[PDB]
Amino acid sequence: PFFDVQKKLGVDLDHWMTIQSAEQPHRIPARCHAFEKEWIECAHGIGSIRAEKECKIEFEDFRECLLRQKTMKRLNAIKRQRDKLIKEGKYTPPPHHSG
Amino acid sequence: MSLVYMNIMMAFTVSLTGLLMYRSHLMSSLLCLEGMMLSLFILATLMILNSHFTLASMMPIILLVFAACEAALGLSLLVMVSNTYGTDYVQNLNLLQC
Amino acid sequence: MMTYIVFILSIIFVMGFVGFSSKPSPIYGGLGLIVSGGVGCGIVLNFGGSFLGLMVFLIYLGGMMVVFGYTTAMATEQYPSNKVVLGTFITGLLMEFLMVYYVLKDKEVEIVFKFNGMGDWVIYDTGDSGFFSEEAMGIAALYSYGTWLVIVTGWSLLIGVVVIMEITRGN
Amino acid sequence: MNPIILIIILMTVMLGTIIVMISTHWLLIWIGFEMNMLAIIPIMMKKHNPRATEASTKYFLTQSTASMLLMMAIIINLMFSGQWTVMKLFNPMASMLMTMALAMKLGMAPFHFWVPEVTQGIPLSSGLILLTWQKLAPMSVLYQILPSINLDLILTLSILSITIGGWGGLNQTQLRKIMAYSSIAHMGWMTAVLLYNPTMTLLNLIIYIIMTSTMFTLFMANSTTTTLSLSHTWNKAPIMTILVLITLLSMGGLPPLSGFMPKWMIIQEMTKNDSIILPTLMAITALLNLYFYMRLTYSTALTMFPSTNNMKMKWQFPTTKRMTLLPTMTVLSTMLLPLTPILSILE
Amino acid sequence: AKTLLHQYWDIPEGTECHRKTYAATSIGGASGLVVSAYSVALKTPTSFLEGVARTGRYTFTAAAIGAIFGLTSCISAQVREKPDDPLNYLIGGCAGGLTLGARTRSYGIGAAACAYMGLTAALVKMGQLEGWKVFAEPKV
Amino acid sequence: PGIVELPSLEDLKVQEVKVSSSVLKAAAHHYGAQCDKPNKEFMLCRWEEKDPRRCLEEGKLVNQCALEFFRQIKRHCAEPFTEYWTCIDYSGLQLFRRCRKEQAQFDKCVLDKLGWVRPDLGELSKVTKVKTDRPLPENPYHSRARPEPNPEVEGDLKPARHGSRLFFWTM
Amino acid sequence: MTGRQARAPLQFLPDEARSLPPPKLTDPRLAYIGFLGYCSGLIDNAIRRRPVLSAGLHRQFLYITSFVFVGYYLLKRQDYMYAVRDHDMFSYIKSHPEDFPEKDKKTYREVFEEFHPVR
Amino acid sequence: MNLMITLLTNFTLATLLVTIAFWLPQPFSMKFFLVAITFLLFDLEIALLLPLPWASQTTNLNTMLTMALLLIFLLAVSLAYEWTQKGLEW
Repeated sequence: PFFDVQKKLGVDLDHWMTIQSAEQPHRIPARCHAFEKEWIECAHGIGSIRAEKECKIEFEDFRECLLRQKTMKRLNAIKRQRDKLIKEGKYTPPPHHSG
Repeated sequence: MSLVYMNIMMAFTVSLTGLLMYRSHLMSSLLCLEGMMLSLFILATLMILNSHFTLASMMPIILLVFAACEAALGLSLLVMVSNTYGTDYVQNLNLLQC
Repeated sequence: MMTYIVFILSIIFVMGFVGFSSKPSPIYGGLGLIVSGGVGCGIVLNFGGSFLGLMVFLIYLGGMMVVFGYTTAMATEQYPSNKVVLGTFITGLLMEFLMVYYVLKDKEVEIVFKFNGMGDWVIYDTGDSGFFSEEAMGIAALYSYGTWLVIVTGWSLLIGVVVIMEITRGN
Repeated sequence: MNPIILIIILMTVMLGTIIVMISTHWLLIWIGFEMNMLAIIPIMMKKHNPRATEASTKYFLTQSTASMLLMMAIIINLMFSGQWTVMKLFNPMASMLMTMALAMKLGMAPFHFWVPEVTQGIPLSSGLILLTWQKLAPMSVLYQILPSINLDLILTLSILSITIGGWGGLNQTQLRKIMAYSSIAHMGWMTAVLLYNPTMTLLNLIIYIIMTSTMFTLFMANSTTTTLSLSHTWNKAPIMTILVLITLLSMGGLPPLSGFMPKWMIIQEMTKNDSIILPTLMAITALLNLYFYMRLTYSTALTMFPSTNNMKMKWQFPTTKRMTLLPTMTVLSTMLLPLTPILSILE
Repeated sequence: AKTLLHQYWDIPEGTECHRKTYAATSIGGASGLVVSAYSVALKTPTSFLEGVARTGRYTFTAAAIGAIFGLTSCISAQVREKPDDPLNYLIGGCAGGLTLGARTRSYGIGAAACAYMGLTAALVKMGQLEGWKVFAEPKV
Repeated sequence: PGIVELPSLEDLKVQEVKVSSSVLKAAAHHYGAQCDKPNKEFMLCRWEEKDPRRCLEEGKLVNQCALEFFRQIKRHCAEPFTEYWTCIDYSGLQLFRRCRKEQAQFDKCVLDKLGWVRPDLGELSKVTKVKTDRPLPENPYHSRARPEPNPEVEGDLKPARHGSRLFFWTM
Repeated sequence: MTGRQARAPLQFLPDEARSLPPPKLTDPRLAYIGFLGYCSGLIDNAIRRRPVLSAGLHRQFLYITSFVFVGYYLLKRQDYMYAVRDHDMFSYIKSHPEDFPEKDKKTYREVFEEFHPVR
Repeated sequence: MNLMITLLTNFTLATLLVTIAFWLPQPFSMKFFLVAITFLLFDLEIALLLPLPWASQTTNLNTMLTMALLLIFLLAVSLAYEWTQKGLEW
């Protein structure tokens, strides 16, 4: 079983190693701070089932902040398209440093 | 997806198969356990660095020191087995049959 | 000598894990894990990596493989390569060659994932005002916030000491 | 061995298991499992025979690789949506690796190859403490992380562990292997109903721990390895015989006796769903693992094997073993039948 | 795996035949490879030719039982023209048990295998006919 | 889904203060004294909205304030300000205790000839009020509403309804 | 079923548990627990060779006291758990009338069920 | 890669020294093992100690002093335990 002496004694000795956005020793954020704050406020007073079926949009926004999967997919598609059209030869590219 | 994570997970499977299939010496098995430990260390450390997961950045060094003292216990057990026998093979252990 | 140096050092890393997962004599195994730890240090220092990758180097390449080679020297003999060892090394090199070939000349390689295949200059900081090398102040916690964690860690190491002496004939 | 050192090692086993119970961080759970291993290693090799040494070697290898595969599952969990809260996981692959890690931690059918070998070459006290705390420590974790598990994992391991602890078990007169195969069958039972109502799992955990404590206390009252030694215990004392009768029949689970109560409530809150063929299969195998209990009872207290003198010598000495707590655990374990609505004492 | 057992049960039964027997041979080859993998892990054949021989024997026998089960399934479904009974797969399980006893070359094992495999196959089709879920609800 | 709203190249043309780093570092404190009063408008804009592409008018304002300040220090005393920052330039990372006598010289120049008392430590600190013209924003975390509240279970509890309501052991 | 306000820590008996009726004196369940304690003291005499029914009467009184005490606390907790289960059931009944419709009582003048005789 | 350039130059010049030096002229005890494991465990406790000079600038100083003294105190208890209990004797 899981017990709750952590809450019972009033010593929150283990809740600070836990998430981001708990106060760092110098007040700096992580890379996805605000996404976490809105996601935690979305799924706080929630029985973890309408958390699964209701906070899905902001959770996907947070996941794609954390890993940046499909944004890299879009950038990689741009890179492959740029490679094949410079292989073609149309507009010897002025996207680098000059016209 | 930060492409290097694929290679380090494949490296984890390398170290895990090296831990599971092992022919003669227990020391190679224990050293591949240490390699698996290093794999988890590196993988989690790159994740925490790129996350700027700066509050709980304790995971690499503390995972390291705990599984290092695990490897110390394994060294002592291998020394005890090699002390009460001649060698430390996987064989000469077929006593106490299941 | 170019951009994908993190990827190339990862190739040498997984080659080292194959190189001692082929089960050689355990001093060759210790050599393989030392080479693998050095290039893993190279990878994490490429992510920077300012403290932790130089920190592992004293422990594994400073305190653990020393005792592994020590116990290789004092316990097992292995007094004289083989088909099975070098054959598994060949098949591991073949599997890495196949995976990295399909990373190179295609979009993505999926075990069950979508690994977006290109070298990682992404993602990285956009030149922030770091000023303290955030690893450094992070690990410069554990003594203000870290009440429970370092206590149970040191307690576990103390119990490790009494365990080792008991099994090696306490008292 | 020093008694101070043994009190310290018991303190660290209790510390590791309480850390597994109480924490909300994943690193702390892994620390608790590892510290439980490190402390439980010198309880084994309490003597210095090579049997306990090889048993501790096998146990250390399987336990350490289970611990590191658990750490692999946690680092996958933070490769996906990453926070150190013991909650719903965020990967079927990570939950798969994690439940297979815990299945290595506590006695499961693909992973049970170390359990009779670790129990055979050790004394009784080490076997008792390893069964109790090494089958108590992962159950809290599974009770926590139940809402994100593919059910076929847990149900496959439960079915196969019940039938392996059944079928493997008809062949050994080594009493430690008998109790180990019984542990495999009951851990299959206690894992089976994890995703339906875990109150049944924890009540079955309480009942099983009290039953195994009674059984091993009865074996520590007079040191036996085989059934013929139990027939000599029949000759030397009669009350141990009726205790072996009652405790073996309560391991068998018969409805006048208290070992039936964990089976029956499982069948109830399993068949309030659409699962009927799975309860009747599990309870047929529960009829199966009673047979070695029954031939053990036939060997101990009901038929009688021929005895050896110097039992004539042992008549002149009354019994002088100390029991830790035998009779309280016995009548708590066997006459608990009309206290079924002490089900809801738990949640 | 779920994909090929889904390919087996997706066929109306019914007659869409010899795809049934191909899927049943695939089931047999998979199950033979499973059990032979455990056996070659837990025996150390020495030589390796004996290990390949034992795995080939296990895969061949399980594929043969699957093939004969599917053949008399298709034939009984075409002849009786009543695709709802489990009696046709009772015939199927008994035929599979008889040919198991044929390929192990003893007859009492074939008789007991006829009885038990017929009962299990009738129960499998019968539970598919009424509808009994795989392993779970898992709700309440 | 939604596309960004980037500013144009018409707002991306401010006369940039293309000065070097050591002169800008040595000219920091009196720039904190005379100027840097209307850029806490920019700081409060940046910390009430986490969105540059919006606070850029105040960025143009601090750009013109810093250029005006360096114009004013360029026209008057000192020209040995050049001597002061080239005294502090080649000293590695620029410690301010390096060239202290010429720091006193530049302070005496600017004090006896222009004014501008140097901010004593620690007056580049000490949290400072700022009023603006724009009203403070609401919910810059652009999210939806908090979807469902749990109905809080209250009310004084009845006793058990006909006992356990299990098979038997009624009451 | 799960906690249900584990927020609000473990709390072996809550302060809302002082509204239910307590288990009375000489209730039969704690009488059974006292009989079990008497039998526990009797088998405690029986393990060693000390004689039954005598020379252990303080141990009989001790085991009776301890088991009746522990059973009394667990009976109070048990009654609380059934009360909170019933109140949560009726609260979810009253919370949504939309999904539990009232079955209008079709009396047996018009309810049709067939016969199927056993000859 | 700048220190990798230094490492490469030192490694290549060392291999040149060795290969031009070579082409030109033509049981055990438990007491051995206890000291190494004692090294290993005290070295891991050194690894726990050594971020102390990183940490000494925070707003929680008394607690840092207390837990730092607790770490060296635990290390001293381990030392004195294996000292008194014949761990390093001959």
